[PDB]
Amino acid sequence: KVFGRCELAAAMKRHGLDNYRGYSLGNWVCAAKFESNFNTQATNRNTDGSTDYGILQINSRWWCNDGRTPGSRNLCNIPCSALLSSDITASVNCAKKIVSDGNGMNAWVAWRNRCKGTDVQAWIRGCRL
Ligand SMILES: [Cl-]
Ligand SMILES: [Cl-]
Ligand code: NA
Repeated sequence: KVFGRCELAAAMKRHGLDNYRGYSLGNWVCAAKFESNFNTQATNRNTDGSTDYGILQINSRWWCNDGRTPGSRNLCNIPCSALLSSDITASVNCAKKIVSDGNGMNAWVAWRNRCKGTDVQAWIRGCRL
């Protein structure tokens, strides 16, 4: 599923991402944009053999099981395929655990390089929330 900007913002807000751990809604929409282009089915392979999954490109190295990343952990206790659903519930709940592990949204490289220190409020501007 390819979300619309405002559509994703509303879904994220309904799942309690607005101001979660101090990160306003604009940060999450911005990260989703540059990680997956609002596409829930987005997958990308890393050099070490792990794969990033879904709207927020969650890594199989630590957070989900795809059965092909040897020596990896499953800290969100889910199959990686569940992160590709049109329902972002699984991706949101896992991201909450990720953003709480001490490093904040810095875990998302695209957020750190393209969202951090910008006007992220512009990503939810005009949206009915
Ligand atoms: Cl991640
Ligand atoms: Cl980047
Ligand atoms: Na894993």
